[PDB]
Amino acid sequence: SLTLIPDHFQHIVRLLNTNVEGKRKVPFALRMVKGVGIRFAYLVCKKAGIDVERRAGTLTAEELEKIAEIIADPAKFKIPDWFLNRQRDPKTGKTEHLSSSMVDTRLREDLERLKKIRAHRGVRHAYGLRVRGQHTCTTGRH
Amino acid sequence: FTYRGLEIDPLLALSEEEFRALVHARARRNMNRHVDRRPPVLLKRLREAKKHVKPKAVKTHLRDVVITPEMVGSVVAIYNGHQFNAVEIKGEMIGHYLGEFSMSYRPVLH
Amino acid sequence: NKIHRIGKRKGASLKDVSAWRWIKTAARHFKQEGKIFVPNCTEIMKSSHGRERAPQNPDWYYIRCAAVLRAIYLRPGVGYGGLSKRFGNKKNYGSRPEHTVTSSTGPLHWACKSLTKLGLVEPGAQSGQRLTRKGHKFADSLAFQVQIRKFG
Amino acid sequence: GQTVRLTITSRNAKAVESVTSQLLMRARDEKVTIHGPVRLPTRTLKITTRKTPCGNGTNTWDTFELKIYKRIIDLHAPTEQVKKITSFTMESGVDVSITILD
Amino acid sequence: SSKTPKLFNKWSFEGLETSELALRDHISTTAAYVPHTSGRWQKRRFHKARMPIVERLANGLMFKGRGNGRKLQAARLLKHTLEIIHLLTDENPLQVVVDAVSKGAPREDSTRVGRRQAVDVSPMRRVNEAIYQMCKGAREAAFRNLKSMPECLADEIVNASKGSSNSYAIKKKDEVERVAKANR
Amino acid sequence: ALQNAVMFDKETYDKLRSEVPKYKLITPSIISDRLKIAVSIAAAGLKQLCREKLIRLVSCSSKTRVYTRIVQ
Amino acid sequence: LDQWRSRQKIGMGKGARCCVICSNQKALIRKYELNVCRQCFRENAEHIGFTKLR
RNA sequence: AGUGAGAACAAGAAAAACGAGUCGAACCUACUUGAUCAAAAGAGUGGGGAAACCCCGGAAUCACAUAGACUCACUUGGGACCGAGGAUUGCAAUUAUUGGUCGCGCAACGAGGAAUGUCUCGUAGGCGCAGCUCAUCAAACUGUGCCGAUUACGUCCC
RNA sequence: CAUAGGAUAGGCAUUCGUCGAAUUCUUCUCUGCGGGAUUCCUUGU
Ligand SMILES: [Mg+2]
Ligand SMILES: [Mg+2]
Repeated sequence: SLTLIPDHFQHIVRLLNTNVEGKRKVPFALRMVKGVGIRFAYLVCKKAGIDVERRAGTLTAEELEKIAEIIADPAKFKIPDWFLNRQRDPKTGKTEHLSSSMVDTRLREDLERLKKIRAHRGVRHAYGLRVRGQHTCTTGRH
Repeated sequence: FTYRGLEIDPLLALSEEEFRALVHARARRNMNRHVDRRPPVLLKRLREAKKHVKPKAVKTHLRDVVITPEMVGSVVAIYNGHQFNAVEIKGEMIGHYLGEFSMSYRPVLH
Repeated sequence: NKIHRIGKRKGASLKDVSAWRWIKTAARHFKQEGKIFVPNCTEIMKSSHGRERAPQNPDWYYIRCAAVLRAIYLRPGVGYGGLSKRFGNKKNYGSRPEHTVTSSTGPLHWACKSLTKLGLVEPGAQSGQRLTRKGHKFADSLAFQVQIRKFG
Repeated sequence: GQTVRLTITSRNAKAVESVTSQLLMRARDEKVTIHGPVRLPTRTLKITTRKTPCGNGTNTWDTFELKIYKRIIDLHAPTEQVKKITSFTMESGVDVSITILD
Repeated sequence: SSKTPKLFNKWSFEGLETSELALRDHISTTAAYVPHTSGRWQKRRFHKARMPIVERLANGLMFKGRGNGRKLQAARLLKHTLEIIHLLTDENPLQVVVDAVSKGAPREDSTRVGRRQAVDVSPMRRVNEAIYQMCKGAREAAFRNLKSMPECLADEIVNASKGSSNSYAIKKKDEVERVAKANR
Repeated sequence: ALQNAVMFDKETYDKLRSEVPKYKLITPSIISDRLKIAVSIAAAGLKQLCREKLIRLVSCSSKTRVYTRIVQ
Repeated sequence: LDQWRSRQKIGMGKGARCCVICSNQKALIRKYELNVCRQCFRENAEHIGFTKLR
């Protein structure tokens, strides 16, 4: 951005237990953590006051600690309720938004919930089969 | 156990207008489209077997019924299409149709 | 000497200048004034469900509703739905063929609602939206500015 | 004037002109000050089915068409003078329709 | 006041001639205000030799499904190509193109007529295959490259104009002629 | 591989203001492999040299911008 | 008991519709609200008035 | 991600029923609203029996000196897979009907072996749009327009 | 005479839910029948 590189520019920064390529732009490297994506990483850069032009390795430690609590607790920052991943959360009831290690954790807890009871959508994951209304005659091929 | 942040004792209490606000969107649409529609006799004969003592297995063809907390603890024998599959309604089954618990096919083994 | 009168012609209007030069200066006029009412939803939302990510220009609600103000100057009587055909997209469905989608008339409703509060749009006699006489004054005076290159 | 519009619609191209030119040649005898017969656009109607009743063969098709011919005439006569212009035994398959404008 | 068109209001057609006197009828040097003309050059057999040579570069760019029908793009994409060719060569770029077309295709070739006999190449095909092999190869250069298409197209035209072997066409122009010389 | 830098070092920005105005036919892809910087910097580095009048803008479009040295 | 044609009483489906000539409910032409079966139409296109021009 | 210019073919509501021999409602639609705040909706109010209303039919390719982001990476390419809200069609959505929202994207795929199909000018290819199936659902087919070439104008080799 | 600002026509300046009045028109539009193309003309096979 016609500005010189800083002395502290990490090529890989680590946020939410995830390696993040600091050579990228700031939202598009902030989508590398699970649960974020492009449409939400522009809201983390907007609520943190981070310019979207800057590269992700120039984010200092006080800027990365502000990002990680926008992602862990987004409803305190008026990111709206419809924007979140886990909104009505059966067996909890509360709206959440799942971070890096938590997306894959509660995904396994949802596939175990539907397999404890013998619900058909949990029986499809036990056999490895397709879950939605796909035909799976000519296109599985795994 | 818990369903949408309520145990089985708050679940039973809850009104049918407030339970409709609790469930997911397909279940609450089924409930709004059966507000004045003379409920199925599966629900009536389900509590007539509950009073005695698992209770007796009541048989049905109904598979588009949403499981309510009033159905919890009652064995339903759901018809897949050629037999009756005996399924005890545990508390984690709230909101799911009865057809999700009796497969109408066998998993294929080659 | 690029700015001068051509012969006997003495003034400008819309369709006598560039369309982007008008919309960019009208967007520039709205935020420099400050009397615009930008809604709080324009930070969070997306211009249509056919767009796949957020408009990524922080002045996008100023560039929209200046394009819309130009789109009442041409086609008076245009409603929200006729504007949705103007700003619609070709949506990317995944492995299926792309189909045209018209834009969300929500932001087009806010865009006309902001321009009414400026006084630049009137709600029309029987049809949708009409440019007030102050808006004809605004659209042409700003368009004379962009030919004499006073973009601000 | 009352400005009655007669709508001549038909499926035959040779019967719609043999009514309209006959209907116009009646309405010159009373000096009615007509507005001339306009030819509204002919609407063709496509049903493109398969040819086969079975399923096989080369998948051949055949498009069927049906054109509707459409004429209107505006005349300023009163409502029982236009029934004098209208009353004559026409060809079969030509519909005439009396309408009063405003 | 017929101000005798340049090409993009910049590049004149006044000085064009051809080094190859074999190829003078088939390289057309008539003037245009843009490459795009939308005429029917394909009805008669040799009529596409009367099409202007700067248009025929724009037609050669419209390949591979991502380019079929994008002539207004190829006119734009050639607008920046001809300006880069002026910066590399410090010459009239249209003369650089006519010098590139004249050197771009092999004078001789080999086909089976009965063995694999060496056969002469008509002047029409030598204008076709020069345009074809320069649009090709500049297309393959820029396929996963940092370089833009108006640079890779501008590099093939320059190196073929000089007769350098760095051009894609001149590697194949010399491969075909030596195979034709051995298949005599 | 082709590992390009994503911001200027102080050494290579001094290459931008000295060697690049001496080139003929400057484009943001010519600068990207001569100076080993991404084109998003190389195009940004050349817009800076036009407003200082060190290089000339000879051809401009929305995507492709071709620059040349100024001869004076 | 008169449950007798209770599914055919409600008329929403492909079974409620029918070829008006030929009594079949497979492949009917419903364009222009014509409601003739595909095969039973080509026998009757000339009397309805359709002629194959092209 | 913006912004501009801007097509043609077309479709569109009902019965010896239920309601006020005449008229209504079923169909498509603009426009307002919802809106002191996401889409998707949900509502009012007009109009149209269709050259009369949709409609100055604001299609998408394209375009742009947009001084817009990316910069050669399995990457802001690709969007398969599936998780969680929500809303509409239906008498009924489970073996997700469909749309929309945020996730996932670490699913191959970097231009494709032997083989193989179609095509000679407004054509191929690209691009969308209607109609038809249709309560709800087009990667289909029948039509229509838009952008618009390469090559040959030959031969009996297969 | 854009923050850096190129290329490109020029008697009575121009623009139009402005939901204006008038008063003359068929250039484009629609379309029932009809013209037009025939190797017709020209100079090698
Ligand atoms: Mg119908
Ligand atoms: Mg292989």
